[PDB]
Amino acid sequence: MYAYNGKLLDVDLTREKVKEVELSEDVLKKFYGGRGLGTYILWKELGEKWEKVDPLGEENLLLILTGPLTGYYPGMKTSIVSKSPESNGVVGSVLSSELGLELKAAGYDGIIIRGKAKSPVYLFIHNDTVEIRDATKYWGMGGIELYKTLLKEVHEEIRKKEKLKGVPKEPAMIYIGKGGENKVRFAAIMTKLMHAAGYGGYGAVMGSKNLKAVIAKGSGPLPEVYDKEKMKVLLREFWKELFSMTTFREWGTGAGGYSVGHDRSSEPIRNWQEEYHDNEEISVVNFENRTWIKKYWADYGCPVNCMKISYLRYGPYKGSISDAPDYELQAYMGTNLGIFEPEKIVYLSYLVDELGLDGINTGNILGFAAELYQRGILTKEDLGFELNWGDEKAFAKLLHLIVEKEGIGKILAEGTYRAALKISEIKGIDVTKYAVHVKGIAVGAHGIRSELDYTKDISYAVSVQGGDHTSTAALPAKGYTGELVEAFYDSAVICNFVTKPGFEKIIEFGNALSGFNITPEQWLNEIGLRIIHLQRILLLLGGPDVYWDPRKDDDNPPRFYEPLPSGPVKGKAPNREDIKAKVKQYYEEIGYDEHGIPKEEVLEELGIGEAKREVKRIKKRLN
Amino acid sequence: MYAYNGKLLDVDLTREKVKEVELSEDVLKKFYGGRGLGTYILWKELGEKWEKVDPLGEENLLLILTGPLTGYYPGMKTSIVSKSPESNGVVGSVLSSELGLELKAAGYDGIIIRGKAKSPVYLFIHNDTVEIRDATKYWGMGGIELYKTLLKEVHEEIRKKEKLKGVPKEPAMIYIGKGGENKVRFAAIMTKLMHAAGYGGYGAVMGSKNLKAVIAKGSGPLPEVYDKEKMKVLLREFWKELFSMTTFREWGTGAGGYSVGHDRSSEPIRNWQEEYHDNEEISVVNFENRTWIKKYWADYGCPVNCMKISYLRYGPYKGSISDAPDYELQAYMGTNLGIFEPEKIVYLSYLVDELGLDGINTGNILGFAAELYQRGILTKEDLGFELNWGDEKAFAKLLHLIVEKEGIGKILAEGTYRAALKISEIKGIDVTKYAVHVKGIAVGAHGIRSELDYTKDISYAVSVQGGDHTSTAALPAKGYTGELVEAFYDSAVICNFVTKPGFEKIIEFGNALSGFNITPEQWLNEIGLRIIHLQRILLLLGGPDVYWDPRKDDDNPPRFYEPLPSGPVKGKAPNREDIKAKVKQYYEEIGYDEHGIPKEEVLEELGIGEAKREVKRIKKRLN
Amino acid sequence: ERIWILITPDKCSGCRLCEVTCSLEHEGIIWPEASRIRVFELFPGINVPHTCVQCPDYPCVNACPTNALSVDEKTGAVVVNEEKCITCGACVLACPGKVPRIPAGKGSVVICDLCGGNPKCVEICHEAGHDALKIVTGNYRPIYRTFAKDPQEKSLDIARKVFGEDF
Amino acid sequence: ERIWILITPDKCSGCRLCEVTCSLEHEGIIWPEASRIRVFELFPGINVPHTCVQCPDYPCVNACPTNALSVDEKTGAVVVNEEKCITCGACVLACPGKVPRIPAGKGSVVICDLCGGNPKCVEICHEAGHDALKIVTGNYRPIYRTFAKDPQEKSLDIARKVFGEDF
Ligand code: SF4
Ligand code: SF4
Ligand code: SF4
Ligand code: SF4
Ligand code: SF4
Ligand code: SF4
Ligand code: SF4
Ligand code: SF4
Ligand code: SF4
Ligand code: SF4
Ligand SMILES: [Cl-]
Ligand SMILES: [Cl-]
Ligand SMILES: [Cl-]
Ligand SMILES: [Mg+2]
Ligand SMILES: [Mg+2]
Ligand SMILES: [Mg+2]
Ligand SMILES: [Mg+2]
Repeated sequence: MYAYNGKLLDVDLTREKVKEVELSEDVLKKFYGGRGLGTYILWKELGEKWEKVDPLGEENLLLILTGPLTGYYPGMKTSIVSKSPESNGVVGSVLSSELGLELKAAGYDGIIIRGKAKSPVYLFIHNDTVEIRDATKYWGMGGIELYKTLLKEVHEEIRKKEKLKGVPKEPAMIYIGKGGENKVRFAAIMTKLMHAAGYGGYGAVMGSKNLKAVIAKGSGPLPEVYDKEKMKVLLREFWKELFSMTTFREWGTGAGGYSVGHDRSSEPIRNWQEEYHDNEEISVVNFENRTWIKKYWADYGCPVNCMKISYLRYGPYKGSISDAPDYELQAYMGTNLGIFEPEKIVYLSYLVDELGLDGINTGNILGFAAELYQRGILTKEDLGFELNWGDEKAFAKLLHLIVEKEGIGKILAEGTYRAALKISEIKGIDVTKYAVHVKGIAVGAHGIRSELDYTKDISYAVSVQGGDHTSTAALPAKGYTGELVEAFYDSAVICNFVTKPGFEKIIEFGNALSGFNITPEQWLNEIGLRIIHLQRILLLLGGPDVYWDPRKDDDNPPRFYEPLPSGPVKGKAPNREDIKAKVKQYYEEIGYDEHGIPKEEVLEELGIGEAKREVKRIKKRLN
Repeated sequence: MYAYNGKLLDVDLTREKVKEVELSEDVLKKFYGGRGLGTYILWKELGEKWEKVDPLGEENLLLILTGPLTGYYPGMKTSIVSKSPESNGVVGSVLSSELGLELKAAGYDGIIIRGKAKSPVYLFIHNDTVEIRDATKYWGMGGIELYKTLLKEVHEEIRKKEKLKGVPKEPAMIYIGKGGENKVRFAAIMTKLMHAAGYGGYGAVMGSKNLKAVIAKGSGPLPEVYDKEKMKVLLREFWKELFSMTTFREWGTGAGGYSVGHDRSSEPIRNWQEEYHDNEEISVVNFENRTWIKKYWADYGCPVNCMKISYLRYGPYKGSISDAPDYELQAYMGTNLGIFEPEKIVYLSYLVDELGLDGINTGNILGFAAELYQRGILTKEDLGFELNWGDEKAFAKLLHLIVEKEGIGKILAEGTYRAALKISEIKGIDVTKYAVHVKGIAVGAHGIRSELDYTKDISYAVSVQGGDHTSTAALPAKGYTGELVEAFYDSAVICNFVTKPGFEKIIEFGNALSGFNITPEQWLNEIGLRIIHLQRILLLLGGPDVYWDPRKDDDNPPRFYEPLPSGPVKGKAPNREDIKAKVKQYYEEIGYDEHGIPKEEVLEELGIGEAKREVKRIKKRLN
Repeated sequence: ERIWILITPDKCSGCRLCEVTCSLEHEGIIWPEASRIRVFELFPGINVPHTCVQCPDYPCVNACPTNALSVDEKTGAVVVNEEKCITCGACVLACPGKVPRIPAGKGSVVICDLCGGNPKCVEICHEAGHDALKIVTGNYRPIYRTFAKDPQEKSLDIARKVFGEDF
Repeated sequence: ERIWILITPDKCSGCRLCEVTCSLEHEGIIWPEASRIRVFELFPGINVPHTCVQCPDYPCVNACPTNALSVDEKTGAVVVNEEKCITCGACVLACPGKVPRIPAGKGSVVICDLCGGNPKCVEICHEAGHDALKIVTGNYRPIYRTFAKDPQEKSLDIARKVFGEDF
């Protein structure tokens, strides 16, 4: 076919079996790729028994996916989809791994990973060769050591075998760190040290399968495209637009650490107790002069080059390496912990990167624990040491406890939501009032109180990905900001930061590749809508340990109703009754009933009528 | 005055006095600046007693000079001129210090330094303030420590005084290392770690005066210029031409270490025993990938940016810092010692830079000693260790001995010529056959045997700067290569590497600055010719310790008549009879008599008839 | 649309062609300390270009006792009336980045006027291939003001980043 | 007048727009391993662009058993007759830099042809502002041939320069 290979690899780690399965055009026209295609596979294979599927158990599926634009549109993303250990729903996550490009050049569109290997393995893909290999020598390695041993060795192996064909480029690799290996529920899947499939806890899924890494190398061409000449014209157009984003290319998200708090008053400060600050130490000017050793770094085919590399040659944390760091790490491993100085932030970012932990849900649990310590709820003896705001050494000790599941770390390793429940039961104190999450997923570092940021009122409250700030809901529900459009980029699969040409142009580009004729109206009223509805259904089925009830859980954490204590919009916070009104409107606009459950009529019109069986089981639990 | 201030500082270190002295338009029209102006001052003050002037005694003058183009023409050079401890003549040396620019912006064109301070001092110039200051705390420091201490401290002092006027840029600094402090006869004067007034031994002159450093800061405008609109037009024209020298801007002289030996068979290898090699380790590609931390570095107003900074973060020589290194260091501290590895070359270049030793005359004496060790003439017991080709640790040990004047180091600290005489007397063996110098100055790293390089037959043999490859003679003696034109650049003062516009255009630029109407013919027949004639006279008057006789010393070292042993022009070398013919022809064209002594009639025509008194003393010594 | 000069110190070669161009443009003579962009090299090879960032609250303008400073409505640049300047230094002290400079014998402060909208420093830096200076077009962003800081602080940060504990 | 591509690996961002441009120009499809310039990133952030240096003795041309390779007379680039190529690997082995590459299912080696004298990789790298690639226009210099080196060698040299003993 055009733009896809039409094949997935199916890998059974229990039985140590590999096979190719077909990817039909009808499935592709109905779900597109990436997030949408993965949501369909999960519902079809598991939806009938979803509430019994343990995401850390061997019956979960780990899906590594692409879409038709992957490899042709500027920039580079691979999609990762599974049942989430955080929300018990589905998260369409992405990371800037060339794995997706290498898969397509080797003849595949993606990987279905099932079961669980007896011992640590890695998955090796080299054109037609697919092998499950022993990984016990690499279990316990962080990213730096893994690139220097496993990845280099596999490259050497391939170089020697292909000697008479020349020297192949490096293979692409995704992997977990010790956080994923020990099934910390907010562990991430990593690539290239500093890139993450961040939301959803998929590092724990991958570690629960004893899978250390996936390594892929392809040397064939990408699939044929339907309209080559149109594709080239559009590419030239897109490059030229993307080159002109001067400050984003120079700074990436690195100006966020100062800007979001100071300018928008929407940055978490000490577990969201404030959202404004005035502290210039965290300005990008100091990250650049004190830490950046590479100012322009890019993924495959990317004219934006938003990435940077920070590296410490001095001080107690010399050897630490990270990116700008990304704004979310500057906030959640920085200002959220009362830490503003670049050296300390690069240190803590390095640690979560090396350990394979999502910086957002990690920083959230660290700030939660520090507020509990502030309030006397967690004592020095509970922790083993004092946890003061601003003390990066104490936060690093806490990270160690979490990864080793030692002491209080065994409770905190479950994530903010589950840990708040447990500490509430243990202490006889409601600490869920300090837990800043929606649907079990920590809220990203963009608050709603000031209404000077892009997030407001229902952004997190009704999203099928909870606190995921990279996939928020909007009013109107269709319409080019909001869940439906993000579902497209997470399915396409392309990088958000490369979408300046706009939703309609990018859809046009995709038709030029695939031969389809999808319209923006068709994406918003059918294809994206069915993706969102299936994710809504799987999230509401939930289980086995945590279930959601939309009448209380389609809402903001209670801290988001407390007036802002400081800054230029001191006193501001939304009103819960307005939020309740907007939620009911969102239901109407998106096709849910008055209780937030997808309407059976809408499912049947979306071509997913079978899901009434799941909608039927959601309602008995709820009544 | 246009283009000059018309003033020199006169600094008496013995009496600790400072005054300003007038620089007249008549003197400036006759000698121009830098090398020519310093040659005139030296002859005027010392010519009558020249052969009694010890270059390391109180009576020598150390002159720091500029010319009219300094500060306006692209690039930046300061001139340094004195009686040379190597040749007992004069060397017009230069280094890319902004000292010249800061002097002119403070109201002076240069400095006459006389006498000797009782204990170590430095000279401090800030606009109208001129002070001789104690330097006891800095005596013994290399350049890195000197920038971090003295220069930083002087900048902070200036900053606090000038607080209500804003923050001044940094002052400029020239300085000596331990080699100059200990009066090693080939010690250099340094600036910015890796720039040098290389030939002539002026580091020992400076150290002999107890002068550690000269630091200058000016904040006024440069002198007025005669034709500012023409100057700006020419400036744009010069920039555009100079920007286009693609490989020289990317690599500087760093491709020389490979190219001169491999392509031109004219690079010293093991004390000139060979001049050809095939060894790719020394290619610029390896210096860049293994050592360059700054690829584009430049002096004031320079569109060429030929400089680079090499730095070792690994291996036993971690911490070593140098430049590309300059080709002459790649040759004389590398291939001349049998060393081809970038890491080793950066190490040894760093050592001579930190010690304030000219890398050319240092590499020459080290390779001399290593050849004497090869031939059994210097034993292990004489040295204290073995001195094998390629052993950078042994050469570093020998450098230590030389700077401390300990053991054999006391002999070698006197330079290749004087050392060869001493060792010949001690051993009863003629080792002067292994000493590759002319008039007491090591031959720069460009041989004459292959005739593939720009140096040929009489290039060094008749030059008033001996082995100095940056001021070689040509046939025709006028004409645009050769001594007369180099005398202009060393007097203008401007950098050789920015002279792409050519002699005539640069003369014309100097007229637009100064309001003079000098023509190329006037330079070649009068102004440059009188500078060369005075340099010849001072060189022929000579020492107190060493005298030259043109009937034997206007000649190449005997090794340059040995056939080349290897390479594409194996077997080639010039014939001493042809050299003798060309020398006699050079005398004719430049205005020397049949014995190589300037003709008394030419001196009268040149307006320096008073120098007949010096020509007369040269003749009784020689007769 | 307004402009702002974004500086990348690690791409600065120290060629100081920006200083030559700026001072020739505004003074008609070469005059390093009167250039409105000045490059600091306190340790060899660590080159830090330094200029005005057009603080939206213009501390310099508001500190001046003689109203010698104003703001150009088109460009947002500071504009100096040299004849009203009494070289008192209040603007020097008010500036978070210590940008205003009073060079010897000028009798007035100098401050970048953005060359009236077309910076000549940026052009020569781009023509030379360094691109240590680049123009950003669009509305002012508050983070721009945090770049006004003392060049000695920037210099020391970079030296430690490059050379580590050996500095 | 002849051209040569001078490479500065430390300015390479890894955008690989040169690979997209080159493969689209010569294969009409995006095909990273058929690009005649290929960027190696064996450790994150250490990016090494790699292509032909036009060795004056053309080891590849002279090793080919079927004479599929020749030298263009105007440029001095290698020219591949894909029909005569039997994908034997002799040119791959002869090349000091291991530049020739046989991608999966092409049926021929690929080698830079200098885009007939106007390299499109240089153009896009310059347009993007990286300038890791630049054209030199004079006569060939022998040192150019020393740049034909194994990309793993260059990669490790640079990693050790940047990260020191901690690599
Ligand atoms: S924009 Fe940044 S993240 Fe997205 S592909 Fe380009 S470099 Fe990677
Ligand atoms: S060419 Fe090189 S040495 Fe001469 S002034 Fe410019 S940078 Fe300095
Ligand atoms: S022109 Fe650019 S590179 Fe040269 S000094 Fe000015 S800012 Fe630095
Ligand atoms: S940077 Fe200094 S000079 Fe420029 S606006 Fe701000 S206060 Fe005024
Ligand atoms: S120095 Fe001049 S500009 Fe600055 S405040 Fe004083 S008078 Fe006004
Ligand atoms: S913009 Fe104009 S005034 Fe401001 S520094 Fe650059 S050249 Fe000088
Ligand atoms: S385009 Fe330039 S910067 Fe981007 S990968 Fe190719 S060589 Fe490197
Ligand atoms: S680099 Fe390799 S491929 Fe190019 S000319 Fe030399 S041998 Fe042929
Ligand atoms: S691979 Fe093709 S080009 Fe290379 S030598 Fe064999 S046949 Fe000739
Ligand atoms: S010059 Fe043309 S063929 Fe050679 S690599 Fe660049 S783009 Fe490809
Ligand atoms: Cl001053
Ligand atoms: Cl250092
Ligand atoms: Cl490392
Ligand atoms: Mg990151
Ligand atoms: Mg996302
Ligand atoms: Mg040097
Ligand atoms: Mg010289």
